[PDB]
Amino acid sequence: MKRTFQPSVLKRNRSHGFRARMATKNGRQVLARRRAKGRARLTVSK
Amino acid sequence: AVVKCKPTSPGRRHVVKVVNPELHKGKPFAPLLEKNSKSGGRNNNGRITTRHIGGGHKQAYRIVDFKRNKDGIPAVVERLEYDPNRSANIALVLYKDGERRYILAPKGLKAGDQIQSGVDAAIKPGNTLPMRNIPVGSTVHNVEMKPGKGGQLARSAGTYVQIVARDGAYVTLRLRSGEMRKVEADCRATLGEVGNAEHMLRVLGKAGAARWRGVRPTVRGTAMNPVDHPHGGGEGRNFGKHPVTPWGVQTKGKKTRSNKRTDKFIVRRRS
RNA sequence: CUUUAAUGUUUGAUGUUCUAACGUUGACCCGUAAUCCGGGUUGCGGACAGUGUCUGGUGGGUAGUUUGACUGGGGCGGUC
RNA sequence: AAUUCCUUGUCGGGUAAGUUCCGACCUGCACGAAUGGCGUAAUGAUGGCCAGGCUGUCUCCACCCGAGACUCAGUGAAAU
RNA sequence: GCUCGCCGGAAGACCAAGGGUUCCUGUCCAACGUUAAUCGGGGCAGGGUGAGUCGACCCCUAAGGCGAGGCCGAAAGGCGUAGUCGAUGGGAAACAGGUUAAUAUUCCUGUACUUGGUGUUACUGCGAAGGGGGGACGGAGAAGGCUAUGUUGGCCGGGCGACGGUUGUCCCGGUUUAAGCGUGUAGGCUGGUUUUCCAGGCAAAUCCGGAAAAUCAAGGCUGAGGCGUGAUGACGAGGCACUACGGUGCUGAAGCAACAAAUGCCCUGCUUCCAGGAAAAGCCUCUAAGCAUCAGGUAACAUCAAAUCGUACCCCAAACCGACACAGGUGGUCAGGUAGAGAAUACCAAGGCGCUUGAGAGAACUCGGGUGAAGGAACUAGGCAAAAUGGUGCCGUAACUUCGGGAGAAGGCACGCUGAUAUGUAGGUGAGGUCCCUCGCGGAUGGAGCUGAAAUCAGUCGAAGAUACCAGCUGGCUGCAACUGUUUAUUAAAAACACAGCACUGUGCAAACACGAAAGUGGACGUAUACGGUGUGACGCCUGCCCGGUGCCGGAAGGUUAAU
RNA sequence: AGGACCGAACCGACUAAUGUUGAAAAAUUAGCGGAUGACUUGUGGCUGGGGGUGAAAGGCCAAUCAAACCGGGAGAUAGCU
RNA sequence: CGCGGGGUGGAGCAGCCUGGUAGCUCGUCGGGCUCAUAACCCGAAGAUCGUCGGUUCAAAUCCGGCCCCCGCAACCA
RNA sequence: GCUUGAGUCUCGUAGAGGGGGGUAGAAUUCCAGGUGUAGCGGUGAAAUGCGUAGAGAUCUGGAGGAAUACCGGUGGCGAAGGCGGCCCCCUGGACGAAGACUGACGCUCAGGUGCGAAAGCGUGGGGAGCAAACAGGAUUAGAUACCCUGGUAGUCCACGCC
Repeated sequence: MKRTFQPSVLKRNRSHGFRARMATKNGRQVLARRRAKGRARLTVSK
Repeated sequence: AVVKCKPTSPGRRHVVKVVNPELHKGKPFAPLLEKNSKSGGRNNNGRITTRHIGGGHKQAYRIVDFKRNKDGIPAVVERLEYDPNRSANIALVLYKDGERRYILAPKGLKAGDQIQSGVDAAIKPGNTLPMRNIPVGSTVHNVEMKPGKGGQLARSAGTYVQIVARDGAYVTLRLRSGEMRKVEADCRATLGEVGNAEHMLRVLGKAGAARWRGVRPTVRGTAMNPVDHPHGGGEGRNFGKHPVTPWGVQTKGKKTRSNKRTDKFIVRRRS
């Protein structure tokens, strides 16, 4: 049948995009953690 | 007027259309027309607030005139427009000065009729004058609670308030629900009952009639499960509770009157 | 003391009247090219209404919980 | 009876034969009037039942054509 | 290479989304490829994506987001005004041809077009976030005109033939041409032109609206398609020349007519229904502030500029999403021939393709099919499955009914091919000629040619003429639900849920009720013929008794009664 | 005209067989219902965990839903294996 | 079978849970009323408590056994 | 051809004739309020009912709906059903006078068509009084009734059936 993942770059960035993470303190705190963890991909972008 | 529809398909069998040939069949006068977006019964949070309502066919908001602030100016009526947003049909008035304004159409109105506002105008239906000058007992509509408010009472089609008595700035009204209520004499009111009294004789007919009227289907309490509503459960349509609204407030005979501050205006209450 | 008159006074209730607190999802004006908001001039109510602290009722709308054991399987029944 | 326990109630209809079906009787274990009563044309990938047509569903299977199974070569899993 | 088979409203050809080099060319077979593999969407190297006109960006905005101040909140923060983002919608402009191992409406050859800037010249009141017009919108239906496109003939070129005939009414192929510029047609809409006046469009307005007159009755807008030009050009069947021998260079015939005909276009039109059907900017216009010698605007001419990013390839799949080169999934555009009502189906063209293991054998048994004596539901929980019915025209058609139905009821009949009516008709199309005209894309008359059903009759073949694919099983009694619908994705499609209708009940507007500890939203820019909730569920005939228990509403005398 | 009739695209998912370490973590083949609407679909938005949404099955909320997933409390607690 | 509720003049009900001598309505009998019967008025009678045994000085009552009537339970795979 | 039937015209007369729209007063009911105190109401007799929460009586004010006293009559008008306050508007028919005019155009009428009390039925209003159904109370052998206290459709209005 039709599967659960149906990519749309536009929709992908509106939600998990960098600037959408900069939105609220909850998001920025995500970035704080991911840097702290030393993770390569800070957030999804390319 | 009322036209019962020949059976041809089920759901057509029971339909009774209300035809009004006298109503204008062309497009609305454009200047007065803003868009009206569908709330779908949802607020700012986005949560649904009122169930039943949503969907429906698109419609635009006619800016109807209520305050009737233009005074002493003759106004010739032009055509009776259909208004999707309300029940009553709205007349497209044309003043001598050149401005056009929509207004709720009184019963006895025809195209080309002369009507006027102001403290003088006259007793001919459709004229709006401050209630202090209206004779005791006569019928009026589009009554204002406060001057300049625009209009509140008796706007739905076929509805009319009946003045009963006057004392001081106050003037008693017999509302359409039968509830007596005082109001300020300075308030304006339009003579004559509102038109399209046969609106209630419309019997829509098929289920779809309601859908595009903008009302979505209703699910009854008993059908739902305990968790979704105070009623529910049972293996065999069991009930055994006192009827309540979904949020637990008692229904079926429970008074909900609360304001307290407005009680001085109310005299009799509905029975 | 008894049965009770009036004045003054302590406050208490009820009602009427007034407005200066307060309300105004009434009108008009200004910031202002802004049906937000503020300020003002009004009118409308008006010491109510509404809010705080205390307090009686209601309260499965919501939450936390209890709902025994024996027992010729267990529930029922009986028993402690 | 989508309710009827005793029950395959009793009578009649339909079948050579009918615990089902249809129509009746009323002792309604324990129907019943908007948690609706009783009728109802049309509608139904709806429940029950009887006919006509149709046939390998069956009496009783028979043969045939294709894809696997089978042998040779290459590759080469699994639960346990 | 030859042959054979399959799709052909796709298993073809373009895109979007999404991938991110998989495209092409050389080289390699380690692994990957379900086998081998010289091959490859694998490895390795090199190469390849050209735009003023396509698209994005950009101008504008919907729902919706963010939100200076602001109101609100233990804090984080919530809501939201001005504003500012946000296409899936609106906004300026290009086509045909040729070309590459791979790109093209981007390169080249032609022929265009648009928006600006700047300057020159001639005329001139310009100027707004303000005013107004416009932009700007539903569904359904019906018809007429058209075109794509095809068919047939004509024309041109080729052929005259492996085994009977075949220079003839014979066979085979080709017969294409754009945008723009000109012309303004079918056809649709609309009464125009002038003067004067104004309680209006927040101020003004020569605009808009409105009211008077005068005056002529046509004027204007809209517009497919055709016709010219563009185009004495290109393309072109094929020949002529060599061929890294794969192909490249050289030359070039005809290039019309009629007929049929779209779901495309005129048509966001017309008619009609109610369920009554986006904003905003570009654009046109009106002036205010402001500036009048200006500045600025209008027209013409010239000249410059038009940036930046995407552009390969796949794209109903082997490259996207399903752990895989997986029988799954995914939106848009084009849509040829014969038969057919048809985008169904059968066979084909264009164009791809034979599904990455094969080769034998021809047991049981399993899968998918074909057929069957006689009987015909005896099978079985049950006709489950199969079988059968199946098309068009005509005849004919019951109980019941809400008078529409039921009803394609049931049940029958006819149907091929040839000829004649008619050396192809009824129709449709409409030439030539002729006539008329306030003359052209005009109208009448006229019938050439073309196309062309259906019917009757006569004959004739086969067992069978709706011969294939395609293509209703029907009838009777009865339960339940009125009906179309919806539902447990991934075992339940129902008698459940909805439903129109019905009743009760709440709500007088700062409404009830809901979301938010609040501001505030929805309710609703609605107002008791409205809105909330609860129950029943079309329609017909109806809805009987009980207010003791419980709940709600109403009454406050008396009793009891918290904080204070 | 119509929540009209027959029936393709399209949407649904009624019956049977195959398949049940599948071709596939629900499909295929033959039939099946709707098919101008309470239709269907693209794109983009909005609603959130005792919350959403629900023509209501306690269905659906990223293959899980009588209370999602992820991290922390947390080495919870287990008279039980 | 497990339990609960009862059994009372001719019929239906009390009475009994607190053991000291069984009441109500109707029916019956008789006498009046009426031409006669019904209705009506007056009076009287009738059971000495399902039943077999305990208990206590005394049992309708309390207890146990038995015979009938009534209702509930009689289940889970 | 005739005017003696039938009809038309000319000016009048009376009428609860019909339809539509307004309007008045008395009374019943209810609601607010004032005074006021223990019964009221009802019956053959009672009770049910209402009332120390202040009834009924009484007074002022308001709100409603219905029907229209007396006049009113072995009176009137209408085809029949039927029609009663006052007033407006639209409108039918009858009767009389004096003539004038038309010139048998007449009479009856199957089928047809129209109207047609009350009740009843539909849709939507309104709802005072009365009142089927229903409740209670009595009365009775019983009383599903007569009688009493309440009371719903209905009675009323508009249209449509019957």
